[PDB]
Amino acid sequence: EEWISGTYRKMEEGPLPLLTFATAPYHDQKPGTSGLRKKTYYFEEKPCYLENFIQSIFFSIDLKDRQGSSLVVGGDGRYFNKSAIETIVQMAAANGIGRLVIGQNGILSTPAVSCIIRKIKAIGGIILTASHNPGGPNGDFGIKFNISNGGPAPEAITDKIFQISKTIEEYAVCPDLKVDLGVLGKQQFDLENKFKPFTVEIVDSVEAYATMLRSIFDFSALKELLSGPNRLKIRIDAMHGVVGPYVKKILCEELGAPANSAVNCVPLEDFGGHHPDPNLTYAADLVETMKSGEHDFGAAFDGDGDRNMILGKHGFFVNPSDSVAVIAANIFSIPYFQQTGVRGFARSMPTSGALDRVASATKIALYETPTGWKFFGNLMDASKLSLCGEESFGTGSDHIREKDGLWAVLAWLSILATRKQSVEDILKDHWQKYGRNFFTRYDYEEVEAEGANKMMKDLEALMFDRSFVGKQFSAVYTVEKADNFEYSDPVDGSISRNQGLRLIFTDGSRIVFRLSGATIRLYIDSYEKDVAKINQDPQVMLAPLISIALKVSQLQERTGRTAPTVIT
Ligand SMILES: [Mg+2]
Repeated sequence: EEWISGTYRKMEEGPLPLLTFATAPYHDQKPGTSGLRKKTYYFEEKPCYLENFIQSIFFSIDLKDRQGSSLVVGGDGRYFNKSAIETIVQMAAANGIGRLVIGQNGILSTPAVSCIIRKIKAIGGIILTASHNPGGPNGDFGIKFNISNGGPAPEAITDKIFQISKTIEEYAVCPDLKVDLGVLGKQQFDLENKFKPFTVEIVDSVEAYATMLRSIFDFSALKELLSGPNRLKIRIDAMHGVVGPYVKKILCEELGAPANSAVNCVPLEDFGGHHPDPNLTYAADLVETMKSGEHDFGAAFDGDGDRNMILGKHGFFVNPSDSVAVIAANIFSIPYFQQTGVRGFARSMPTSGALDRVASATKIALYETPTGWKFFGNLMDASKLSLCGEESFGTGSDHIREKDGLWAVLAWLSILATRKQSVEDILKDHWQKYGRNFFTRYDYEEVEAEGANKMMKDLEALMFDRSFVGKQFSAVYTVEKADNFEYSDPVDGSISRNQGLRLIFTDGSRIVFRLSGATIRLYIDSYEKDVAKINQDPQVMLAPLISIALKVSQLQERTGRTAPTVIT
């Protein structure tokens, strides 16, 4: 009681052997921009799948950077996360790793992982999350690998991991290692044929991240905002995800918002049986409570805590493409940007051009990148990007090399405290100053692939016809440009094409198609400036361009979908 018995037993067992076991390679462990996600039974039931991938990650690191180095390990709290973390501890011990900094019970949000990596000078980190995907025995499981800068491994590293995993023959593991992920503090293990002991530091999940955020924002003004008598009634929905504890400690305990403010803030291994995705579909409960009109501010997070959804009173949903534009138009309400200044704005291409309005009003440069973190991090490490956001509920700054949902919530709270206006009023002022960029996005999830790819090809060849550019459509829009978006990275000279079908109208409106069973994504972004037509239902003002997109793409006849699975 407590560490005593474990220490005496550790001494009685003596040094723990390190053994090499044979394995057969899999041919589908190809990690993308968001790590490697399969079904949970892939990692739980398939023999040596997890061991093969983890050993491939270790083999992807040079031996000179592996020996005494520190590696952050943490997840969002999914089913099977704990046992896989234990396997990571054993294999990491056998692969000669200096120390593993793990959050208590394996709980560390992706922004927290980036923060700790950049703080303790770690070689990297392994994040056990599938982000917004569902979790559980019949759900999805994912493994991300971040490097020493705090961000996800670039394509060369994730590659090398994949090519190694296709040919892996054996792995090293310390099977008799038993670590208690539940108790904070340091735990060392004597390894056989090794003189130096292996170290596992179980750290508080929230402490470091909360300290960083305490340096980013003015926690005093947030105290006066969330904890006072005249307090801003907030309703934060963590969707049973990783951010719950952070909401409890940061927003509720430290900043003083009472416990009523948080909901679904206890991480569950199945996320309560729902998709931890913050949008108008999977987070409809939050919008339905926001319909009551008692709360002035609402927000939702995803599985690993890099997404955020922002709602105002009576469910005044603000789209991410707009939200980043409001954060940029009021960027000096945050002390961090006061200290650093604004080096640049950036958005994913399918994001609405609302950010370009504040980027052109001020003269801070704006970079339009494809979907994915590689380009945002590329511009961040060159001191060219200060605030970024993507339509996929992505908002973040250069404080870390991952996007951060709770950071965006604290930024919005800072803007509300500074301006002393409601969310809706602030966005009305924004829409009148810059002109509203009506934005919508339709998600047709898991349609069969061949028909979707054939639609994108036939449609693509329809754009490529010179008789298309110029031709008009009635409600009246005129086609100006039509291409498949490509991007030349200004940092490393990288190229990336087939990033989405872009249709630019002389009106400034854009219709974008993208393909992710396969999921079809429809992005629609029109601009409007005259004051008599900026306060309407966006579905109605956008219905023309939606009809043009569905009719030109012939999507329903080729997919049988009647309505999109998700609306934004
Ligand atoms: Mg996520």
